[PDB]
Amino acid sequence: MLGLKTSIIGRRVIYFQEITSTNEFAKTSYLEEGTVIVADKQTMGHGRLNRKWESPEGGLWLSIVLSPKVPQKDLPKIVFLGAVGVVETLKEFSIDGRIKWPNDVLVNYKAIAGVLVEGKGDKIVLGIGLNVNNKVPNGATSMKLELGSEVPLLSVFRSLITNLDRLYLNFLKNPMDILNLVRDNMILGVRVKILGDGSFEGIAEDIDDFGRLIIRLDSGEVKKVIYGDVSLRFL
Amino acid sequence: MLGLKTSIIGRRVIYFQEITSTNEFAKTSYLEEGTVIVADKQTMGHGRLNRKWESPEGGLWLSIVLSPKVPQKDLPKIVFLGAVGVVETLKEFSIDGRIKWPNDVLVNYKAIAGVLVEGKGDKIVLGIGLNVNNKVPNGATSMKLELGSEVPLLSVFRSLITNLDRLYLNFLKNPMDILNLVRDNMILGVRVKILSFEGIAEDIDDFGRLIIRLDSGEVKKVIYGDVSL
Ligand SMILES: Nc1ncnc2c1ncn2[C@@H]1O[C@H](COP(=O)(O)OC(=O)CCCC[C@@H]2SC[C@@H]3NC(=O)N[C@@H]32)[C@@H](O)[C@H]1O
Ligand SMILES: Nc1ncnc2c1ncn2[C@@H]1O[C@H](COP(=O)(O)OC(=O)CCCC[C@@H]2SC[C@@H]3NC(=O)N[C@@H]32)[C@@H](O)[C@H]1O
Repeated sequence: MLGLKTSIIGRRVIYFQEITSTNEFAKTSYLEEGTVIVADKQTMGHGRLNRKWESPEGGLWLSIVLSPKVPQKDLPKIVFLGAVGVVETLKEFSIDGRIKWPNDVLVNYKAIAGVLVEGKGDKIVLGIGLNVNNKVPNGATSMKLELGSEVPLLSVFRSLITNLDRLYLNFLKNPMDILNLVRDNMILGVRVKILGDGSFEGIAEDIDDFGRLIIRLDSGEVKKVIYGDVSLRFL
Repeated sequence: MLGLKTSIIGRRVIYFQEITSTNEFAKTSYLEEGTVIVADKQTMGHGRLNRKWESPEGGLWLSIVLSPKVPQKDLPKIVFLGAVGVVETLKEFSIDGRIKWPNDVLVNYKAIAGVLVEGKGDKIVLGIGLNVNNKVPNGATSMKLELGSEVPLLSVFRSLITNLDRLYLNFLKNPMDILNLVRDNMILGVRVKILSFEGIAEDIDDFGRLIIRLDSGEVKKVIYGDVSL
């Protein structure tokens, strides 16, 4: 009855009034590629390293089952599909979302959405959390807070699913194409602190042909950052 | 993202752009009670006796998983829950639907919806097909044809699900109530043909059986079958 016209993402949608985590459900259950798992609220939503992701009613909490037939070295770019998808949807609603490498979307430097990809090969789960009309943690923001009015959640869902479907289809044909879109919508040219085994500061210059963040330290040394167990902070 | 506020029916909804049959999927898959299966279109939609139910885009084709711990004798009233639910939804949209025993809803004697209940031991599947904006077979009608304008399918879905949830919750407590709502909303006092024999459809009894008075004065009770008006 939703009348979705997408080719892959959204062929099937499983909705929950409440769930522990859409990513956990998606990873665990036997689901066809393109299946979208969405819930009004999550009781155990999570980000990277089991950090908690607040998921109250009013927001868009979903996961998408993917089985991308592309080289293993390209799988790390899946997170960008989610980030760009969110950015395109925000722009459709006249909200200036910008990417904080490699999985967050900010509006005026305040987090409005986060992406979490989990997947060991042939089954990849793309999780996306976007604050729409829900209350948010201090320092974060939402579409409602940005526009000054409630936003039809279903409309945001339709927009995002349509964008992701298109982005995914092109990714299957040309895995490298997404990098250009990320670059055009990413926060760059500013000082950042990279936190991992130790830490360093520098100018976030660009992302390379693999999606690695290129940082120029004051010494002139160039470091290529692989996203994994590393966080980025603005100075 | 649908923000459904129902208690049982609609706690979960599985949507398909296309499916063979929502009833078949519901029967062969393990689903929690209240799970709603809905699809834009069915390729093998069916009615009674494996009859085909046309299910093109534009209509509401769904199935609901139920597991009511009520007496076996009450299970035959589940079909009425679906029928009355449809009637209530139609009224919300200013349409007067009338039930044709035991599973059809008519508007000015033209079929606008059909109900199909199937019990699989570990669950009961309540299937409902309602013509909204889709093309319908000759002799049938739809909400669009009755109102003269496209009707938001999601609005109809929300309305029907809310009505069914309320009907079902009460049914679990007062199984008898549904019959009275059915009597108040079904086509009676008219001559019908049961398949055969003809007579006046007088009413439904405490078991939901159609009571027919033949011209001889004989009274027959129908448990199941097709009714031609
Ligand atoms: N609602 C919210 N809005 C903005 N920031 C939030 C937030 N809730 C938590 N945060 C902050 O963001 C951090 C998490 O950031 P990370 O970059 O690691 O992690 C993320 O940004 C990924 C979040 C992915 C969420 C979706 S919801 C659908 C699916 N089901 C799940 O269980 N997860 C996925 C936390 O440590 C908080 O400080
Ligand atoms: N779209 C339509 N609108 C009105 N009448 C139709 C119709 N499609 C077929 N018919 C006629 O209605 C008859 C079927 O009548 P019956 O009384 O036996 O059967 C019914 O009236 C029950 C139909 C139940 C349909 C739903 S769709 C969701 C779920 N998934 C399924 O596969 N089934 C359920 C056919 O023999 C046709 O003559």
